[PDB]
Amino acid sequence: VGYTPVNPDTSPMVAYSQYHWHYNLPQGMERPHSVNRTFAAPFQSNHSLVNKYRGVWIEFDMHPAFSVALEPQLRKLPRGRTLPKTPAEEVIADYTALAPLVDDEKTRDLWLAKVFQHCAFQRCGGAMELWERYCHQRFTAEGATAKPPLSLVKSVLFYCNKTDNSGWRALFDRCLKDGWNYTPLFDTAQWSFMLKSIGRMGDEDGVRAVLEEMLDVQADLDRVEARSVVIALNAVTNADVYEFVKKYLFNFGERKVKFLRTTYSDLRGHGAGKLRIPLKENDNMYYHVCWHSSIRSPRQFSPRQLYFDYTPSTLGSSSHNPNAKIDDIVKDKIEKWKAEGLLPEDYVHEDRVYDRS
Amino acid sequence: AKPKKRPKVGQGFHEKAQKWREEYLLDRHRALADSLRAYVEFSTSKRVEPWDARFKPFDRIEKDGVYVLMRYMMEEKLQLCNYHHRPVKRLFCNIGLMGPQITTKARWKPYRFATNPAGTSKAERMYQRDKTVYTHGHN
Amino acid sequence: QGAVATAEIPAFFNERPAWERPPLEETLYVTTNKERYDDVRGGDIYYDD
Amino acid sequence: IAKSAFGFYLARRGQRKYPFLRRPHIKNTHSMNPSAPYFWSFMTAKSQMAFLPEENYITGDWTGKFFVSKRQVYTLQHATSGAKVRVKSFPSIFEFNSPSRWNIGKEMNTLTKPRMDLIDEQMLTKKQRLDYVRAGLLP
Amino acid sequence: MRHIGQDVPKRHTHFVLESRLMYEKSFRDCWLHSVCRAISQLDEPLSKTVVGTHQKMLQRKVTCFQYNQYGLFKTPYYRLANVDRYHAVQGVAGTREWVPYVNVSYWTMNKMVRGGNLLVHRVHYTGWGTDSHLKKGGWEHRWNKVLQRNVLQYSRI
RNA sequence: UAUGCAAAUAUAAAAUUAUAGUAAUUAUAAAUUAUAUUAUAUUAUAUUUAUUCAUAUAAUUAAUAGGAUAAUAUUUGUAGUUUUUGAUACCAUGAUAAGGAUUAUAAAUUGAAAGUGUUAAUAUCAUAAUCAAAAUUUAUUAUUUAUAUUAAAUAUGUAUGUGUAGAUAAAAUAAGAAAUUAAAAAGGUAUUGUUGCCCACCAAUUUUUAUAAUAAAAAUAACGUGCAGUAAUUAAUAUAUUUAUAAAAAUAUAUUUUUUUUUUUU
Ligand SMILES: O=c1ccn([C@@H]2O[C@H](COP(=O)(O)OP(=O)(O)OP(=O)(O)O)[C@@H](O)[C@H]2O)c(=O)[nH]1
Ligand SMILES: [Mg+2]
Repeated sequence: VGYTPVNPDTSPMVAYSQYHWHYNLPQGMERPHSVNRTFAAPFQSNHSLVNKYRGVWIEFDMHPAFSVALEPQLRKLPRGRTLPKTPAEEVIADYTALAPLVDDEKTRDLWLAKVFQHCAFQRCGGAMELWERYCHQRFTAEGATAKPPLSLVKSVLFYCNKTDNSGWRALFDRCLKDGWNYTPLFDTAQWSFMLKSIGRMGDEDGVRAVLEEMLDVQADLDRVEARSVVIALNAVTNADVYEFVKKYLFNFGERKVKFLRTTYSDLRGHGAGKLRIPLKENDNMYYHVCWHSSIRSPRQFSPRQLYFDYTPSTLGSSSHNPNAKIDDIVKDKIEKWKAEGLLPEDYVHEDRVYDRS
Repeated sequence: AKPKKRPKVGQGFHEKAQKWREEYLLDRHRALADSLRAYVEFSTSKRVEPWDARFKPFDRIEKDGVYVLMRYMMEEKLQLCNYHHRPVKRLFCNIGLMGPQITTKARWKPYRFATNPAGTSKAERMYQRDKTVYTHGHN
Repeated sequence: QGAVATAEIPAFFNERPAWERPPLEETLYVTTNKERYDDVRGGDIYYDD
Repeated sequence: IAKSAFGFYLARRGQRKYPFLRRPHIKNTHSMNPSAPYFWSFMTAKSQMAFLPEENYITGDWTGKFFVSKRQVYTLQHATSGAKVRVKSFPSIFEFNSPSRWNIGKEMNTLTKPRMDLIDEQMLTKKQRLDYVRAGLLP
Repeated sequence: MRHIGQDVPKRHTHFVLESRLMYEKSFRDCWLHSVCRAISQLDEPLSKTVVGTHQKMLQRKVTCFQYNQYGLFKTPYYRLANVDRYHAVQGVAGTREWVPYVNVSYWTMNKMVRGGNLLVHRVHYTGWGTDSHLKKGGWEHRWNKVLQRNVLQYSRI
């Protein structure tokens, strides 16, 4: 007894009462429990995977002879998780001076993909001339029939997303299902980079197209980073695409939408310095994201806030109200009778009591 | 409820306590100097013989027994040690020729009886010592 | 008889034998175990309909 | 009757016996006990090689201490500098306005008398004054 | 604060948390303080490498560092007051108003044993219980047997 | 301390009180309640030891948040001020202790339930809390006595005075102790039950008989003086005398609704 509670595991009186097992009775397991086998939860970690690559991979794989031959040139190009800091113009010049020499389309494509990756890492926007020089004539032009390698197209997309180039649509439309059909092979990192770049560029239709394609191709919305989604959804202003975003926001999980709201709030508030480019003010999208998170999250109970202004019925609180209207009930009954037809329709009713106010 | 401040120490007590403490410290300085002087003088001054002349080893006449050994072998160092009980016992241990006879059979006068001066001839001397000297019972 | 302990038996140890049970008791009858709103004063606080 | 916050919270429980050297509230009433031969080995660090306690030094970027700690050992600079030295004691504080060279190397708690012999005649009540007179402490 | 909407029935229960925090600070500082104290007052030479001035200067510097260590847990364990975690009643270890195994005061122990809140067995009040070591030598014998079981049992490497 | 002056309980009766008008019945009974062993007999009690007893300090109690060898969330770095009010420096219901006097030898334990600071409903300025180095005046506490005396957390400088007044503490259990001892009766007027009923006086209001400077009687929860009665503190009852702040008290005589103690010609 008292304010301090009694722990039943330590208290022997509870453990030896008639509602538990007495020590004289045999001690043995009763009703063995299997919780982890009947329904096993997937491993969802609050902390992000520390050993994750956290970047776009280019799947660099060429013939060993060509690789060792180009090794002096390839030392400057990025390796696996190793990024040399050579100037981008040096590797661009090396490629534009040595590509005609080596006779292998696949090797040239892989080398150009590595060049694009390096210049994207350095955020050097001058490399699109390489694409126009080499790939544009045969891979995408007036109905080009060639099939570009996945490594090259992924590298080009990464470069255009990093440089916020406006030429990404001409390649993405080819990468839809009716063309090259390289959408299912795009990594979630690639999708996040695309979404962040389009959100920064402020394209209204690009975000809608990318989100619809991701849903169609089963991209992992949960593993897509929250900041990229927030930036992509900040740029929508048109009513139609806004309605599309409203109806599409239900695809994300509850935890995902909660952390989307958290990231949006912190970024447009205190975390405005986290982004290199400040985010534009979109109060409509901010409010809708907050409202959607509130809808999806479980609703708690706050009775005082809910019923602060609650007032009881006139008849219920007549005894406790000194100045309350009681003839209103008779007026309502008269109106109900007139509607029913028992009383004459639209009969003149005079006030039954004085007005005390 | 509504607590109020209540004085605890006298209004003028603090300064009086301070000056009393200062005067007590000065008096303690004087007494410390006096006690150091008295302790050094007591340590240097010769004390009475710390051995009982009524027990088996120290019973022979002064012309025989251990007294001959004391007078002809270790007499010189007794004056230098001023007949204090600890040095005389240590010298008796180190001189040999007695073995364990200084502890297994010999006895010595009590701690407050062995600290009397060279010539006392009275039992009540230990209570005649100065009392204001804080030498911890060392005359 | 009075109880001397309490165990969480999975309820299929002591079932009603089939021949004294309504037919299959699942599709024909829908049973919901709710709680009385009146003062129980002793009895089944959670009763099924 | 000592007046403190812990007086109400805790209880004396009579003249209860505590483990040796483990009384809860230490009150070194014997710090000022004088002993000339044991001057350097009473209420002081046992080894002469030990450094002075941390309380004798300033560690951080201080702004000022109202009084120094009792364990701080008096040094020559305390008297030579002619600065202000204070030690917290009942009732309020004791200030070293009489710098002397005879207290160098001794702790300030040893120098200061904890149980002051002076008795305040002001805050004493009628019954308490009668009790003190009966005990002989007051005329 | 200031007894506005207090949740715990007793304000003094927070002193238990404060005592736990001071114990954690002791856990942090028990090695550094001990090492500094050992180095500072070691008169003998440490080794061939450090002797004479190279040792005395090092001792002075490490003592200066120890003094500069702000917030070091100097206080010993026996001078830290023990306060019950159930009713915030103070008891001093070594007396009968504190039990070592349960870390609760005499009053709390009596209340818990008189009710059902702690599985204990009753023995004679004027005996040595049922333990063989207590019957053999008593408190000191069982204390030494605990030491023997802990440390002296092992042939240390 | 009977000679005179003096009808008087041994009962022909109609609810209490009152002059035969005052108030609304009045009395009484039973049960129970702490005062009285008796002398062989359910136990011999009777010896040893001890007594200069003291300690408390420097203020903030009202959230959850997971990391290597896991198929991928920057959730790296999780960001919405402000409408409540008691265990706090009183008070703020309950609950554990100490306190040996009659169920005993026997295959056995010499510690109790009648309650001890902290604990679970009464609120309405309450920041009183150790993390060292600290301030006897307060009932409830076995200290070392005369050969050798201060080294590690800092640890007691005071009181030698014919084993010495009064007062007082402990033990009949692995220790050593042995003939006079427990074992009757005996009471409520109280029911709110002795911290009780009740008594007059004092004090205050008022009623009835009365008109005569009258007298008498009756009702009333708190005052004042007391303690008269209630086995009730030198018993009570009746009549007579006497004293007077008041209940009453003391005497003379007669009674016990006073509770009681054994002698059939020594
Ligand atoms: O999920 C996160 C968290 C933080 N950041 C931080 O953003 C900083 C740059 O700010 P931005 O992230 O706005 O720039 P960006 O679009 O050029 O970034 P990338 O796609 O190239 O990464 C970077 O230095 C990084 O630490 C992210 O880029 N992403
Ligand atoms: Mg009477």
